[PDB]
Parts: sequence; C-alpha cells; structure tokens
Amino acid sequence: LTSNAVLTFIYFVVCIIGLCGNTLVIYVILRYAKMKTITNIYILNLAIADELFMLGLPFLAMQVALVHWPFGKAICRVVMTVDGINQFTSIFCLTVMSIDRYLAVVHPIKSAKWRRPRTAKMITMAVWGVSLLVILPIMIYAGLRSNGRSSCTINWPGGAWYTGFIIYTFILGFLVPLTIICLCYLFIIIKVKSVRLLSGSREKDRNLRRVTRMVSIVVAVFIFCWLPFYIFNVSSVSMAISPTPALKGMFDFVVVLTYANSCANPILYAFLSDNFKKSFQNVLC
Amino acid sequence: QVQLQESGLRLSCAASGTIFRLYDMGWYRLVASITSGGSTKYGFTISRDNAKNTVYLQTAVYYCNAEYRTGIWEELLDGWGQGTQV
Repeated sequence: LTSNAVLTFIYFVVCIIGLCGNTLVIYVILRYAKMKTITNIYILNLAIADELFMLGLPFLAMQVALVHWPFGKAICRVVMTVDGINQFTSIFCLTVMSIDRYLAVVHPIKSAKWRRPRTAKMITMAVWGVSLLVILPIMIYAGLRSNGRSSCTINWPGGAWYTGFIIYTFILGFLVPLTIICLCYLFIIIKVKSVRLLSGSREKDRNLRRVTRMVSIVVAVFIFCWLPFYIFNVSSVSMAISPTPALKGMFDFVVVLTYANSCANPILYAFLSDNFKKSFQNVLC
Repeated sequence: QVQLQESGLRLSCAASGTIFRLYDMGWYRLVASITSGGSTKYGFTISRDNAKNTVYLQTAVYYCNAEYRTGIWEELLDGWGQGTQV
C-alpha cells in the first residue's frame, strides 16, 4: 500500500528535522552568555516541549506503518501524555510571550519590576503545572483498544464524553488564548504606528521593532498550521456526517499538518534574527 | 530611498519616493525646523503642508533635511538634499 508508506516517510523526515533543529536551539541557548535574555527562557521551554514530542513520534510512525500496536500499555500512556503536552504547552508559552511583548513595548516605565530573570522561571513553572493539570484526564484514561489488532487510544467511560472532550479542547486550546493575543497585538500596533522613538535611542527602538515582528510571525505560523484541525473537528461534531473513504485522507492530512509546525519554528529564528544566525554559524562551521 | 527637491523670497522643499511616515523637517544653513505636529522652532517664518509633504520658508547655501521610515517595523532614517544659492 502507498498511503502508509508515504505517511511513514513523512513522519520520519519530520522527526529527524525537528530533533536536529531543537537540539541545536537548546544547546545554543544554554552554552553562550550573550544569548541569556528574557525571551530566550520562553523560547527554551518551547524547544523542550517540541523535543519531547520529537522523541515520542517514532512510535506513532511505527503504528501507522504496521497497523498493530506491539509496544504495550506503559508506552501508550507516555505517548498520549506527550501528545497532550504538545497540544497545550506550546500555546500557553506563546500566550506568555505575547503578554511579555505587550508589557515591554507599551508600559516600559511601570512594568520594570515584572521583567527580571528571577520572575520568569516562576511563570515557566506555573505554565508547566497548569498544563499538567489540564492534561490529567487523558493521562488517566489512556489505554489499548482491540479491533487481530490493538490501538493506543483514550477509552472514555461511556457517546457524550467524546462530544464533551471536543468542546473542552476547542475552548481551552484555541479560543481563549487567541483572544488575549489579538488584544495584545491590537494595542501594540496603535502604539508603534503613533510613536516616533520607542525607548530614547535608535538602537533600542530597532531591537524592539525586530523582536516584536519575529514573535508576531511565529504566532501567525502557529495559527495557520492549527486552524484546519479545529475546523474539521467542530464541523464533524456539529453536523452528522456519515464516514466515507474520503474522510480518512483529510484527517491524516490535517494531523500531519499540525505535526509539521514543531519543525517549522527552528527555521524562522535563522532568517528573522541575527544573534541566532551568528551562533548557528559559529557552532556548525 | 527618498528624494528631496528644492525650489528657488520663497523657499520650498518637496519629498517623494517610497515612504511610510514623515517626521520633523528642517532647513539648515539649524535655521528652521517643524515637528510633524506644527510645533515650529526657529534658531523668517516656516510652514508645512503634510497633504503633499512640503515645507515652505519665507548670500549663502541652504540645505533641506527630512526624517522618515520606509516601513512600520523598520529603523528611523534621515535624508539630506542638494544646495541652493540665495
């Protein structure tokens, strides 16, 4: 069969690219002393989440290659936990980055206390703790469902629980973060468009204007990659659609589209930044 | 990127090109300057029309100077002009 083979090749390509990129990013941020700023903490935590997902993906590539799941239940639990961490922590980190950019650009005078290297680590720990509290149910109910075949899935105690899960994820994963991000940037734009000099010198103004644009482009790429998945899920929940053979290709396409985003992020930092490019060159060459 | 043309008492300076916004303009021998909000500062009379990006002022050489950005996420630059004989 061709579909399984091409989707396995794509999974392995994605895994290799993402592992290389995120390992390079983590190493560069931890090794050098010029690269220790307030935004690189959030970038580092995003990279750690993507690295965990990249360590988990080969088992899903295997399961899609041969339809059986031969690895047991203890591995199923861990792969479901990592998939939840990938879905939730990445958006929570992007939300905190956007709030940080708002504080840095619009309120530079008052917010000088909330931007200190001791206060960012507490916010990162709170991000992880809230993410784990949100993940807890899929961690509890993950298991194996027998079709001779076995599959790693979530066995809801039911259906109504599936329709509840779709809404629970659509509301805590897409809507509430995007509203906050949209408000932050709607306010940031007016301020930039009106002011002449942001911080009193041309160098600080220039750096602020570069970093804000990089962050906005990262968020736009995220939205682009994760929109069709939610459109499809909510469309299937709302109206009754009887499954057809055409309903599998669309689902596989949108899922692998979501998976591609983790690979995409370590490539932007090379074009849209200069310190990251200098460091990547100094390390690799 | 920007282009500044001077004319000719009455002196006039006009700007054209690929511009996003125009900040304070001035005439140098500092002889005149006008902030983007009419807040003039001498040290004649100087006026500014922001509909066409033009600055008017009413012996030696006199140059024109402007400040500009080419985008919203870019750096502040300033452009000079040619000379004129009074």
